[PDB]
Amino acid sequence: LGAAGSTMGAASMTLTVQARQLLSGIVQQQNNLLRATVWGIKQLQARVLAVERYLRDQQLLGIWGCSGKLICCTAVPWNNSWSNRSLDMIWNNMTWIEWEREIDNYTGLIYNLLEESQNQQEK
Amino acid sequence: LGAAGSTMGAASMTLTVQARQLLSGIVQQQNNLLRATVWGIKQLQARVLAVERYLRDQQLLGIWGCSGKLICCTAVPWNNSWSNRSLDMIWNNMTWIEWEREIDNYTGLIYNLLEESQNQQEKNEQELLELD
Amino acid sequence: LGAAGSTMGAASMTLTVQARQLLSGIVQQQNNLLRALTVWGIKQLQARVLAVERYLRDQQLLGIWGCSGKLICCTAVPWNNSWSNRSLDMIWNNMTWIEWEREIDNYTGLIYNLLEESQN
Amino acid sequence: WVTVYYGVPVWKEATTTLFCASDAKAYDTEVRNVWATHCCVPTDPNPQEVVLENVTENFNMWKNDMVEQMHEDIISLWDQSLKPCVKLTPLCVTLNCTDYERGEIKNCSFNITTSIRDKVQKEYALFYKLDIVPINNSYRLINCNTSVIKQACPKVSFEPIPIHYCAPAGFAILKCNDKKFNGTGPCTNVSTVQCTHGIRPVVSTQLLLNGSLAEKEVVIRSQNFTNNAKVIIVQLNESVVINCTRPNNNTRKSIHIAPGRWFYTTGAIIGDIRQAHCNISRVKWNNTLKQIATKLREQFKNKTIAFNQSSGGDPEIVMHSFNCGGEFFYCNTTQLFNSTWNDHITLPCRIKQIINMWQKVGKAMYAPPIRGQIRCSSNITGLLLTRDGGSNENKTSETETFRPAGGDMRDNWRSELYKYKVVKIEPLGVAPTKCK
Amino acid sequence: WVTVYYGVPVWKEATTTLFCASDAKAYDTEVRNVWATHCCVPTDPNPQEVVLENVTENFNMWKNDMVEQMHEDIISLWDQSLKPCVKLTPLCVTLNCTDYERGEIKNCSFNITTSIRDKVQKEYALFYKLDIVPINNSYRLINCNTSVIKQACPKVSFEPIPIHYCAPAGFAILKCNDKKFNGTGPCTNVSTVQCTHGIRPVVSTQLLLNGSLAEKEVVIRSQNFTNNAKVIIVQLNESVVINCTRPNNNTRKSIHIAPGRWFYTTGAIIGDIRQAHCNISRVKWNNTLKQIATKLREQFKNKTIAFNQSSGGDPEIVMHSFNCGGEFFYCNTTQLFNSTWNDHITLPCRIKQIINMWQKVGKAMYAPPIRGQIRCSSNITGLLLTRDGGSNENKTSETETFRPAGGDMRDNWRSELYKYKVVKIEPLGVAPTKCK
Amino acid sequence: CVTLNCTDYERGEIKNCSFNITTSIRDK
Ligand SMILES: *[C@@H]1O[C@H](CO)[C@@H](O[C@@H]2O[C@H](CO)[C@@H](O[C@@H]3O[C@H](CO[C@H]4O[C@H](CO[C@H]5O[C@H](CO)[C@@H](O)[C@H](O)[C@@H]5O)[C@@H](O)[C@H](O[C@H]5O[C@H](CO)[C@@H](O)[C@H](O)[C@@H]5O)[C@@H]4O)[C@@H](O)[C@H](O[C@H]4O[C@H](CO)[C@@H](O)[C@H](O)[C@@H]4O)[C@@H]3O)[C@H](O)[C@H]2NC(C)=O)[C@H](O)[C@H]1NC(C)=O
Ligand SMILES: *[C@@H]1O[C@H](CO)[C@@H](O[C@@H]2O[C@H](CO)[C@@H](O[C@@H]3O[C@H](CO[C@H]4O[C@H](CO[C@H]5O[C@H](CO)[C@@H](O)[C@H](O)[C@@H]5O)[C@@H](O)[C@H](O[C@H]5O[C@H](CO)[C@@H](O)[C@H](O)[C@@H]5O)[C@@H]4O)[C@@H](O)[C@H](O[C@H]4O[C@H](CO)[C@@H](O)[C@H](O)[C@@H]4O)[C@@H]3O)[C@H](O)[C@H]2NC(C)=O)[C@H](O)[C@H]1NC(C)=O
Ligand SMILES: *[C@@H]1O[C@H](CO)[C@@H](O[C@@H]2O[C@H](CO)[C@@H](O[C@@H]3O[C@H](CO)[C@@H](O)[C@H](O)[C@@H]3O)[C@H](O)[C@H]2NC(C)=O)[C@H](O)[C@H]1NC(C)=O
Ligand SMILES: *[C@@H]1O[C@H](CO)[C@@H](O[C@@H]2O[C@H](CO)[C@@H](O)[C@H](O)[C@H]2NC(C)=O)[C@H](O)[C@H]1NC(C)=O
Ligand SMILES: *[C@@H]1O[C@H](CO)[C@@H](O[C@@H]2O[C@H](CO)[C@@H](O)[C@H](O)[C@H]2NC(C)=O)[C@H](O)[C@H]1NC(C)=O
Ligand SMILES: *[C@@H]1O[C@H](CO)[C@@H](O)[C@H](O)[C@H]1NC(C)=O
Ligand SMILES: *[C@@H]1O[C@H](CO)[C@@H](O)[C@H](O)[C@H]1NC(C)=O
Ligand SMILES: *[C@@H]1O[C@H](CO)[C@@H](O)[C@H](O)[C@H]1NC(C)=O
Ligand SMILES: *[C@@H]1O[C@H](CO)[C@@H](O)[C@H](O)[C@H]1NC(C)=O
Ligand SMILES: *[C@@H]1O[C@H](CO)[C@@H](O)[C@H](O)[C@H]1NC(C)=O
Ligand SMILES: *[C@@H]1O[C@H](CO)[C@@H](O)[C@H](O)[C@H]1NC(C)=O
Ligand SMILES: *[C@@H]1O[C@H](CO)[C@@H](O)[C@H](O)[C@H]1NC(C)=O
Ligand SMILES: *[C@@H]1O[C@H](CO)[C@@H](O)[C@H](O)[C@H]1NC(C)=O
Ligand SMILES: *[C@@H]1O[C@H](CO)[C@@H](O)[C@H](O)[C@H]1NC(C)=O
Ligand SMILES: *[C@@H]1O[C@H](CO)[C@@H](O)[C@H](O)[C@H]1NC(C)=O
Ligand SMILES: *[C@@H]1O[C@H](CO)[C@@H](O)[C@H](O)[C@H]1NC(C)=O
Ligand SMILES: *[C@@H]1O[C@H](CO)[C@@H](O)[C@H](O)[C@H]1NC(C)=O
Ligand SMILES: *[C@@H]1O[C@H](CO)[C@@H](O)[C@H](O)[C@H]1NC(C)=O
Ligand SMILES: *[C@@H]1O[C@H](CO)[C@@H](O)[C@H](O)[C@H]1NC(C)=O
Repeated sequence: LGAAGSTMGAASMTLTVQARQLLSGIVQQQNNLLRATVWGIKQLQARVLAVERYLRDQQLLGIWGCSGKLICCTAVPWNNSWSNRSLDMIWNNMTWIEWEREIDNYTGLIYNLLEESQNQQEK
Repeated sequence: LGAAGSTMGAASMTLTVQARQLLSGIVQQQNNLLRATVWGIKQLQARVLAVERYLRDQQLLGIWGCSGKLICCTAVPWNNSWSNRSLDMIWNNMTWIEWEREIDNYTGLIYNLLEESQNQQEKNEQELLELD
Repeated sequence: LGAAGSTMGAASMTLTVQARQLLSGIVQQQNNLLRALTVWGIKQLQARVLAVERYLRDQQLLGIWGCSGKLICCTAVPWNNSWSNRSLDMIWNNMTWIEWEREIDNYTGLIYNLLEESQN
Repeated sequence: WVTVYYGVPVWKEATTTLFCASDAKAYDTEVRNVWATHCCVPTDPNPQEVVLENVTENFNMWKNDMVEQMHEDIISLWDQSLKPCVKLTPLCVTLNCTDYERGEIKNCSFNITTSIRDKVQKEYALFYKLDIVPINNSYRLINCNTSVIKQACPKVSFEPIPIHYCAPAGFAILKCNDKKFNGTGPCTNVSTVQCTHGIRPVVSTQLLLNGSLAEKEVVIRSQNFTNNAKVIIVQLNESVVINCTRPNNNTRKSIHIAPGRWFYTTGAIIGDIRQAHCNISRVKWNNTLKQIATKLREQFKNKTIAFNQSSGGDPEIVMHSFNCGGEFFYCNTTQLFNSTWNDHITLPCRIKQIINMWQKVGKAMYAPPIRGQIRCSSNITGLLLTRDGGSNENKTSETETFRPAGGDMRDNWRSELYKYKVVKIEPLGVAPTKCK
Repeated sequence: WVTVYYGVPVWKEATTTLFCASDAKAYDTEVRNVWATHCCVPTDPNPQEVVLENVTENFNMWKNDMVEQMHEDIISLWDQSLKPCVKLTPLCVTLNCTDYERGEIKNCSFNITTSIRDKVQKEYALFYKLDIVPINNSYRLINCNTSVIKQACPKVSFEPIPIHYCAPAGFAILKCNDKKFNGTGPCTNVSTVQCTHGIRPVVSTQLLLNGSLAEKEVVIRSQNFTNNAKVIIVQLNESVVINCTRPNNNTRKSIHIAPGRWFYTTGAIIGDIRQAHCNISRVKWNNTLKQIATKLREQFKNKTIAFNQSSGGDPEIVMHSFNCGGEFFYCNTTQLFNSTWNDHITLPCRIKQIINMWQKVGKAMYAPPIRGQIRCSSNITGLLLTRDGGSNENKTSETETFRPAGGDMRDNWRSELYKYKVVKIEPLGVAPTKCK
Repeated sequence: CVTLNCTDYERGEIKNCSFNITTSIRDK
């Protein structure tokens, strides 16, 4: 689960394998069953939130029409107002961390546009 | 959020995009608002209930083969003893609420038939087709 | 959870029903609706959280195998007779299906990832 | 080829919470009975049950975890209920007693904890001899030297109601719905139920009260007849009715001992004083003896069967401990278990108020007195018996002897929960085929 | 065009609930460690570490939330542990104390009224001077006037054990492996781990005990070296070995304070009375200060450095206050830090039994005797120091004077835990491409 | 919750009461 400093191209190549490990379960197999009053309530809160995060990612991808897939090509065009950089430099000079920070303030917008454009697919 | 004073036909013309707002509301946004045994255990219980309800609906769409679908058509015929009305009365005179109430008594029958056929008889047929 | 045919439902007759899969992730909702004191309350809440977690773990595994949308899923993995075998008629006409657990839990326990990683 | 299926009807042993149940009886002022705190919706009328054809399962009742769960549920509920009630340690002071049925009732004078307002006051209360220990007529409460005695809250009922146990999602209860099941092994008419039948959480040492009845005839169900250190749990056919009375007309006093702490005690007895007793009448339990005769061959070969006396010396074990009302009876069962067979009667009863429940040494409960004239009746449904272990003899006895025995409260419930086993469902699995 | 990628290796800063981990020692000696909640998971055998090439991260030890979490966790555990133990309020009665180095240990007699019989029982015990306050030479226990004193429970050990912190699933811990990291800033050679190294939750006020060592040199870290109000954490690259003992051959007495509880005090002392002294090798200590002064000269103006003694009159600040076995030692360190750098050691100690642990005022903890001759040893791995600074005088000093410092007890953890940072993984994002 | 001896200070709207303290610390 390394190559964090690698470029987006390098890190996304074979994203799927890396993703299977990340997505083997949030807790993998229920903390690989290794872990199977206040301490108790704090842990229930932690476990519930882990479940919500899992489901939220799956739900959002499903809304966008990306299910059973890790990489999805959508109906929303890139707006240069979000970022106006050469396609090549973001993919081979920038890392994913740098990229996510670069467009962090457009996250809500892009996601909202994806839900509207992906929902409007006849269905 | 919706209307529901409209007839089934009119209301459903936008189901493609009304849906995926109701769905979104179940998991997204509220959980950002909430990032803060009176108002303790109760909130934890509320979160758990929302998850349980969500999964129930997704599981049924899955068992009936409507995976990722908002509108899905299957092989189970309508039994005319249920709401023995014309198609137009059902779709253009009645609203969704009125409709669900009229056939509330047949929900179990409909769901059992959907499970027996879709993805059940249908998947035994697929195992046979994939034998070659 | 009627389990009709749980024992000797041929094996193949069990598979014409598969109707008990709608209970573990659903009946809990009904139980909570009927209910709608930490001495019992925390333990009961833990039980609810666990039931959800177990459900999801099985769904995640079916997802990795490429079986999440199916109740019956044929994968591209040959059965390995060195673990266990008998004729298919015995397998399909007389269900127990526990003789396979030690070996399969490792064979398919590993293959689910190998299969998908090397699928194409 | 490997095919994976997700609705496979298989299961494994598992443990969990069993929710709770009640009959949703109105609380009827007072308080909700402690058992009525089990605020679970009553099992729907006509509970679901499905018979599973061809199912064989091993219902080893001696390893049944539901017994342990019921045990924990009772201990826990009682402690939570007594926890916030009045402490009686201010009453451990020396008392001056004047001895007023052979001195069973004493009139004892308090010198210290006599007034809430500051005063050198004197005060009196009546006590039963069993709770008073000698230290001229200088006495203290029996458990003060080691324990903290609390008064049960006068408003709280601990009276049993039937309670059903239910399975959480992902679990099922397998019922051994068969005839003459001996407690272990197969019973091949297994049904799955959503919940158990109701069982009243009654605790009564030697004679089990208000249980289910044997079907057809009496069964023995021991764990191992050749193991001398084992209990035999006998379920009786039909039933025996027992009538218990404490024929005394009391009054109540309320003494303010510490701020907000009131001690509820007995004031005076109106009319004559009489010994408590229980009536059993001409019971011929010869069919139990015949079941013993069937198992007699294992139990030292064919021998004369005797039940001549209750022993061990400890009243908690020796006498029948019976909960009639808010008061506890200790009855001498020697008049029932006296006869021997080849192959109205009364039990005098004593009354006790300080109960060392479940031998939780260091703590005890005080039972405040009832208003007066208590009479109750109950059904005898089973017995906890032990057999005298074999002696180091030359194999000369022609008789075997059994005695009322018990004290381990879990054996009171093994007798009802024997039909149930808890398993979890594992719907995911694979099988070989010939496809893609 | 927008393409959605899931499984993307990106993290953001986060604060979360942390998990414990510990060795499965399973001592099972009928003594539980207080660290009984430390076994939520066994220590992972063969833990992994993955170096992230070309990742630069900012670490801030002064704002580290794992340090804050450790504090909350230790306080919570202590309160849970002491909560059910016997209250010592029956002992707040007036004491009559006489002597048993003069006046260090006193023999106090008293009238205790909670004896079960509710009549006065005369009792006596030996106490150390630090726990007794004057109030005609009558005395009372030092904290009775303001708080509830509870006895630590027998069969609970408070021995520090290594504890590893682990990320919750969905989170990761980044570790700083850069050399001479120092603080508040970028770190290269960042690696990802699941669990931290073990940290022993050892509590002290001046000299840090049983910690990790610096790999190459003595390292001095501070949030601000010009702000004279900040604590300087000094990590050593070699441990100085310290021995300490309390030789009095104490024999324990037990007082029946409550029905279910016993109070433990020293009854008598056999043999001669001696001070509970500590022993530090002179050479290693002197060389350690030499190295610290050298590094301070590089950090500060390259001028003369002096180390002075403790300031203030508060025992938890001025003395070492470490926990050895079951005793609390308050050692005089003014013997140390008495030199100027321009280019065996015996420490007397006192024993105190009533501890205002964590500076809480609701309650105080009482430490029972441990039967004499207590010996322990430990490693000095670092110091908590402050620079004195001073008023704005007209260049009246060419020497920077430093003193031992203490309080807060957060630097006890920060000094080792600083290498770790918590982040959350959010593997979802988008990027431009050529698409539909 | 002990006996008070009240002397007052509409008349006795406000009661001036002499109080014996259940001792909080010293048991004297
Ligand atoms: C402990 O105390 C209990 C009381 O709490 C006491 O119980 C009695 O026990 C005796 C002996 O077993 C019973 O006697 C038998 O009665 C059989 C007939 O039962 C029916 O008729 C009863 C009387 O009817 C009158 O009253 C009714 C009132 O409503 C009226 O209509 C009628 O017209 C008539 O006037 C009736 O009470 C009984 O009711 C049942 O249901 C109620 C429901 O609420 C319940 O409360 C009752 O307890 C009872 O279950 C029913 O309708 C009779 O056939 C039988 O005789 C045959 O068998 C004997 C076996 O020995 C043979 O010898 C004989 O030759 C016959 O073949 C016998 O007479 C009596 O009914 C019980 N109940 C009462 C109230 O008295 C226990 O014995 C005490 N135990 C000890 C150890 O002390
Ligand atoms: C506080 O208390 C501690 C004790 O709790 C006390 O510790 C002593 O400290 C001194 C000074 O640091 C140590 O002395 C040094 O020892 C070096 C050799 O150490 C090894 O060999 C020891 C010898 O015994 C072995 O061999 C013999 C002969 O065959 C055999 O009979 C023995 O049974 C044994 O096998 C051995 O004891 C020692 O093991 C201890 O220490 C290790 C490491 O901490 C620990 O893991 C063990 O469990 C055990 O406790 C180890 O194996 C020696 O090289 C060194 O020499 C220096 O000086 C010479 C010049 O004289 C130079 O030429 C040389 O290069 C070095 O610079 C020195 O002699 C002593 O060993 C410690 N004692 C113990 C028991 O640990 C502290 O001093 C006390 N402090 C104060 C202030 O009082
Ligand atoms: C003070 O610091 C010193 C130096 O780090 C500590 O010494 C170390 O103690 C451990 C435990 O006894 C030694 O580990 C053992 O080594 C033997 C081989 O000799 C091996 O067989 C054992 O399984 C185990 O791994 C370690 O080697 C030793 N370090 C050195 C350099 O000698 C000392 O314990 C510390 N004191 C305190 C109180 O923590
Ligand atoms: C076991 O269950 C089966 C039904 O699943 C019962 O019914 C018979 O099953 C056999 C084996 O498949 C068939 O050949 C018969 O034709 C079935 N009977 C009928 C009337 O159709 C079977 O009786 C059950 N066995 C036991 C011991 O309970
Ligand atoms: C003792 O057993 C009797 C007989 O079984 C119980 O009384 C009746 O039980 C039958 C079922 O066998 C019911 O149909 C009747 O309605 C019951 N009658 C009454 C008055 O309850 C009786 O309740 C049991 N317990 C006691 C204390 O008598
Ligand atoms: C006990 O009560 C009797 C009542 O007759 C009285 O005479 C006697 O003095 C009392 N004893 C004490 C110790 O109070
Ligand atoms: C005990 O006897 C005395 C007379 O000696 C009487 O005044 C008192 O009321 C009696 N107490 C009780 C509880 O009956
Ligand atoms: C005290 O009681 C004993 C019997 O336990 C009796 O023998 C003795 O004489 C009594 N003493 C007095 C003074 O009444
Ligand atoms: C199995 O149980 C059902 C339900 O009680 C009963 O009707 C049936 O007769 C039983 N079958 C056998 C073989 O005992
Ligand atoms: C019961 O039998 C034993 C011998 O086994 C004998 O010692 C005892 O006295 C008898 N008790 C009664 C009440 O008959
Ligand atoms: C990336 O790593 C190389 C090789 O160690 C190093 O020379 C370079 O300076 C690093 N760049 C950054 C931004 O860390
Ligand atoms: C305190 O103890 C001494 C003996 O050591 C005794 O002489 C003195 O009277 C006692 N004082 C009080 C107030 O009890
Ligand atoms: C009484 O007070 C004087 C003056 O402080 C002191 O010397 C004397 O020792 C005191 N008495 C006792 C018993 O300590
Ligand atoms: C980075 O950390 C690893 C930890 O195993 C170490 O082996 C490696 O030498 C370190 N590299 C640098 C440049 O510090
Ligand atoms: C600690 O640092 C000093 C100064 O650089 C050095 O002389 C000494 O050898 C180092 N100690 C160890 C154990 O490496
Ligand atoms: C403490 O003084 C008392 C007298 O009040 C004496 O009996 C006791 O033995 C003394 N304690 C010790 C340990 O000498
Ligand atoms: C250490 O002992 C000296 C003795 O002269 C004293 O002045 C100093 O205050 C003591 N320090 C502490 C912290 O007790
Ligand atoms: C500590 O401060 C005092 C102040 O009076 C001074 O006399 C003494 O020399 C100082 N000691 C050191 C080591 O700086
Ligand atoms: C209350 O009464 C006391 C005497 O009991 C008196 O000293 C005090 O001044 C009174 N308080 C007021 C407010 O008058």
